[PDB]
Amino acid sequence: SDEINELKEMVKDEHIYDKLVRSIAPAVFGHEAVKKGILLQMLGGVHKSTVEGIKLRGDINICVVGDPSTSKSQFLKYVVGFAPRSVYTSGKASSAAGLTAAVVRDEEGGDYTIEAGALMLADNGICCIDEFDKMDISDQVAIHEAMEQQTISIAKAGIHATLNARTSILAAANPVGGRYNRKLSLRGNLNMTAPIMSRFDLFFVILDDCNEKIDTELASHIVDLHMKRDEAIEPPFSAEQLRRYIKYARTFKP
Amino acid sequence: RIIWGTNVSIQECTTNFRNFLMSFKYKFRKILDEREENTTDEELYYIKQLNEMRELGTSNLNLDARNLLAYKQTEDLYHQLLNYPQEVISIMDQTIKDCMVSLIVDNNLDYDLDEIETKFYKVRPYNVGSCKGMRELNPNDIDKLINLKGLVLRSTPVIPDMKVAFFKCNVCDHTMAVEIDRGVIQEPARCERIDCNEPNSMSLIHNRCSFADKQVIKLQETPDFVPDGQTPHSISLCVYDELVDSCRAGDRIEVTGTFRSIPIRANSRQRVLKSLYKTYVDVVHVKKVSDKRLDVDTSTIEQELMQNKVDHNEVEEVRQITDQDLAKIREVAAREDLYSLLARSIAPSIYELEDVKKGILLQLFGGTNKTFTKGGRYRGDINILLCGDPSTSKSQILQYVHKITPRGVYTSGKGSSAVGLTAYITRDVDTKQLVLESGALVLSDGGVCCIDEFDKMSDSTRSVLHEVMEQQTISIAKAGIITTLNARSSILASANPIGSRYNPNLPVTENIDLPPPLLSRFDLVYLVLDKVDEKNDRELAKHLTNLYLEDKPEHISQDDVLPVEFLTMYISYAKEHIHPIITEAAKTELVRAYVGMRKMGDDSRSDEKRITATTRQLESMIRLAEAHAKMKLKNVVELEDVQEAVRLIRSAIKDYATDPKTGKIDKSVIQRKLQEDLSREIMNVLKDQASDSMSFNELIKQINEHSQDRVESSDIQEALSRLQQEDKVIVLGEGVRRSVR
Amino acid sequence: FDILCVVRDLVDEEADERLATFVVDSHVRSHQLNARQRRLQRQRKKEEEISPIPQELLMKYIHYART
Amino acid sequence: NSRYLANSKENFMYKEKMPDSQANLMDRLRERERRSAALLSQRQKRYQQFLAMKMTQVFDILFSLTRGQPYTETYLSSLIVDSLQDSNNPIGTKEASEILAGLQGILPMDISVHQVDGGLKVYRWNSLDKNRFSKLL
Ligand SMILES: Nc1ncnc2c1ncn2[C@@H]1O[C@H](COP(=O)(O)OP(=O)(O)OP(O)(O)=S)[C@@H](O)[C@H]1O
Ligand SMILES: Nc1ncnc2c1ncn2[C@@H]1O[C@H](COP(=O)(O)OP(=O)(O)OP(O)(O)=S)[C@@H](O)[C@H]1O
Repeated sequence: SDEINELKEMVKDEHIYDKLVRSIAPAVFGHEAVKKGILLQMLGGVHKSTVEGIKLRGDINICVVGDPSTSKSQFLKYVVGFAPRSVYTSGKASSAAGLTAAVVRDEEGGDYTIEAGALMLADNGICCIDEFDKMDISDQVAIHEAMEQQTISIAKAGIHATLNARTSILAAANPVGGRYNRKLSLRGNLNMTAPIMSRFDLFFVILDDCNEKIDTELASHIVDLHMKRDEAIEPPFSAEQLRRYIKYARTFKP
Repeated sequence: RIIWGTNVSIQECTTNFRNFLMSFKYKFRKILDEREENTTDEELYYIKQLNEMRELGTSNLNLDARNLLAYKQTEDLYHQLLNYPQEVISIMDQTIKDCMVSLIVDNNLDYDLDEIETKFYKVRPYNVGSCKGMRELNPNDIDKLINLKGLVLRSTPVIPDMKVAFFKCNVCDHTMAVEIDRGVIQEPARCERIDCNEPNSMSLIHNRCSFADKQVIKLQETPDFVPDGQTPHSISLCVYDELVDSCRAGDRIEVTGTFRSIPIRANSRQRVLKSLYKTYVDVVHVKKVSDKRLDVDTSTIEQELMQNKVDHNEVEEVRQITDQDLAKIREVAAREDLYSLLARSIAPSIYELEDVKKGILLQLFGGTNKTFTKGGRYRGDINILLCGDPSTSKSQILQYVHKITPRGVYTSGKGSSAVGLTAYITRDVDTKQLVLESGALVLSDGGVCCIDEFDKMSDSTRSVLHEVMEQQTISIAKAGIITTLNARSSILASANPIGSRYNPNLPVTENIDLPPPLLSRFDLVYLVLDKVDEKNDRELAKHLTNLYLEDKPEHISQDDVLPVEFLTMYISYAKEHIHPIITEAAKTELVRAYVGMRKMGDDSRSDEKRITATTRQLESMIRLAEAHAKMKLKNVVELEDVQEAVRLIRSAIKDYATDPKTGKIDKSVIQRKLQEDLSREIMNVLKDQASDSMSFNELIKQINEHSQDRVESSDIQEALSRLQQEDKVIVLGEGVRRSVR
Repeated sequence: FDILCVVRDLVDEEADERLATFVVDSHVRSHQLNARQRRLQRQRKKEEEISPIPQELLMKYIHYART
Repeated sequence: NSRYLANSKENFMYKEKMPDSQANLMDRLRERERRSAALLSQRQKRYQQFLAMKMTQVFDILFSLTRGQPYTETYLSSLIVDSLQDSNNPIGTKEASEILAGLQGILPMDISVHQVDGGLKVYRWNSLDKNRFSKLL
């Protein structure tokens, strides 16, 4: 009954949805668009199956794509340290086989078996990724089934199996030319095929442009960070009570 | 009693050692060290540690051998330690338990005099004199106390070891337990207490039997001296029950332990052994990580030893400090040409291109570790590409630095792969574990690296940089394993502009090949351009011919004293005794500097061809200004210490507004007008200032400070010089400046 | 192959509206002994919201046919 | 109803249009700051409440399994977090430190905590009975 009071507070307050969203990236400056996109990530859908016919996905896959110095890797190397059971992979260093599932031999029975991989051991948690563009298609392919069909299926070395990977994913690839010509359009500017461009049920092409009433604030912010003493960064909700509040809210299936 | 095997008699050793443990004070250490004096007026250090342990039950007493050395009448023991560890340690533990007993019969209640005496006591003597790494290890010192450094490669999983048997309760129904005290395990033929089965098959219950932790830790020493040809060596290690798991993979530990030597078998069927014993190190103490991350712990009590270790930081980490050395240091810091001087003092053989030297120096002192509880991993150090016309000392500067730093790892480009750049993991099927191998970048954990032909590097490579440079981690994810190995390291890459020189008809960020992300990644880019001066050319030619004049040439440049060796210890003191705190005033001028950098970079056609000033410019400015303040031993960043940081970042970029291709073939009309208007205003002032005399400085504060930023004021010198030729004013002594009648 | 199912996505002001209504109603219908009766029969009422043959009938049907 | 913390009505619309009061709102606000004193402190007591319930199990967390006497603070904390507190009811590290401090303070008889250089090492367990003092919330 005690902790019920704590939730009762953090849920009966009026502006929680705002109090939350501006309190997901205490270090990062602003980006109230993306921070929203993340807060919704950790709070999945319902994944409730249809009539016995088929089952449909119930998870969200935000996929940032930003110009240089947009603090897009900070969101990841934060989430993967705050979202439960998560994993951070640079992608281009990794391979597609490693990402979905591995087949390997064991001496116990002299038989082939499964290596969980990032996707299967990332079940019911966000599996963030970096630099899609750098990941050659040979590994971009191995994800699709963990996007919409929600489950991986593998037929190798005699073993046929299928493992369900209910895993939110993410991304942080950079545009084609590192930074992307405002001149050019967006079509011939992302360098990624149609499907994997669609399966991402968010999209955030983050820009980076000049200003004064912005860049001054940003610089003051970064400085205050590097001025440890000026860690006034305390947001309303700590990075802990947010966890318990989620672990509650994960259960409503409206 | 004399020992048959060491002839080191016990009674004298224990007797001297006892009052040694009672006469001990901090001062002995101070006198040898020669450092400035209190330690709360030098309380008894050993009873301090001993009381603390007794109250904490650690039963492990860390100890620096040099302490025991620095006390009178103990050097005998200090050397016998290095010579008879197997027994001096034993007599040490005996004395430890006995002084515990005397302390508690003096100190009313602790462990009821028995719980203390029951449990054993072990000692941890560390820092006995750093041996010369692997290649010096002599078969003459098979049983001595070696000190070793270097990261660890692989740690065998915790391996149990028999200590006391627990033999099967027979039909006789009274199980029997017995220790071993040697590699032998004896099972009594007869059954239990009653000889119900004199003929008996006693068995053993290998689940209730006690055990002991024996962890095997391979080790790859640091490449401090590995000449060439051979990969740095490796010395397997064993650890016994308390330091176990104090060293995960990847760590950069230091160890102090006894050497050992054991034969091997070939057939393993017959009892016959093989000559040419194998060797390992039975560790005794482990200096934890030689790092300051302190994110979370690794093991048991051992962390208490770590806390007892970290506080003595000063002498133990400097490994040498004297206020004659420290006095020399502060004196050098006082010298005005320091930033210039030390620059050339890095690479004296290197000619006038000083700003490169300046940036390099600032790399050496790189930044300070600002560790946040939220966020974190803000790349405490910096990274410097440098490019320019072929044959312009770049590669040799790299050699020079790599030789300077005590941790450098030279490396070429296009003769290396992603695995070479960032260690590669292996799921060892022997014990089914994670081993890491040969991270060139990981060897450079702390201290700089170097990389050549950075352009000629493959696109398949030059991608791990995209990660390590900005997070200092490598997230590997392959068939067997996913992991993230952190490799904090300040890369320092050479380059070569495309083709074989500039094309001052080509944009600059196209003349360099690297994509803008990776480029902005680089904290600071140099453009070492070769000129047709003919003014420096003959100076350079002399600067080479002179070194060719002698046989063993030294001090190739101007003969100004510079401390080729002193500066290294200077650096290794600076990076560890001072932490710059960025004062408020610095924040303002830093913000305005960034804003001005970026607004200048603004353009519509700057999108494809120019290098844009981005947040990493601010990261550069701050991590670099704090390094400058670390230099000169400044404890807090000033305001007039980010200005040269801005200057350095502008080394690359000074001369283009909308389109690149600097060009800039260096008295202008607008300079004419500047001098002219200054003349007008200053004449009007000095004729309005009836007290016709005032100093140049007073005049500057009268005019050049009324409003926005001060001017060169040597252009003011030319103005007043004109007014001397024209004779509109008269300096009339340096102290003042009068006008003409 | 013999049959080539060529599908294509095309923007339409109306057909997509009806399709959307359909999909939304789909995500709506997705989500003791007498409770199990009231549950089985309600699942079958949803089986009838898609008016033609219920599924189990159709799988028994395909088995019967291919046999 | 049972504490199903839903709010399906409060999100209806900008219904808050009936009260067409005068500057009387300042009146309400004139008292607002007053309650801000209590409210804040109230929230504070909530932790004095919240942490309370947590420690009701902690003297059976370290107790029922860990009989190593020299246990430190960082190790014990990092044990508390990632213990059953990875289930429905999580907790943060420094919060675990607070739990430890509270346990010691509400039972200084056995639990003796004294800090050396960094991290407060904790006592040697001797297994009392607890709720008899837990009633002192
Ligand atoms: N909006 C921001 N506010 C504060 N700091 C920022 C911001 N954006 C970037 N930074 C800082 O600048 C550095 C660069 O951030 P990022 O651009 O996210 O690096 P990154 O994730 O490697 O980007 P890429 O595309 O992979 S090269 C980070 O270490 C941040 O601390
Ligand atoms: N200003 C200078 N000071 C000292 N040595 C110089 C200078 N200019 C040229 N040299 C010498 O000229 C040679 C040039 O070597 P480097 O410039 O280091 O090689 P490199 O420039 O990397 O060649 P590339 O084409 O750039 S890969 C060396 O022998 C240098 O010692």
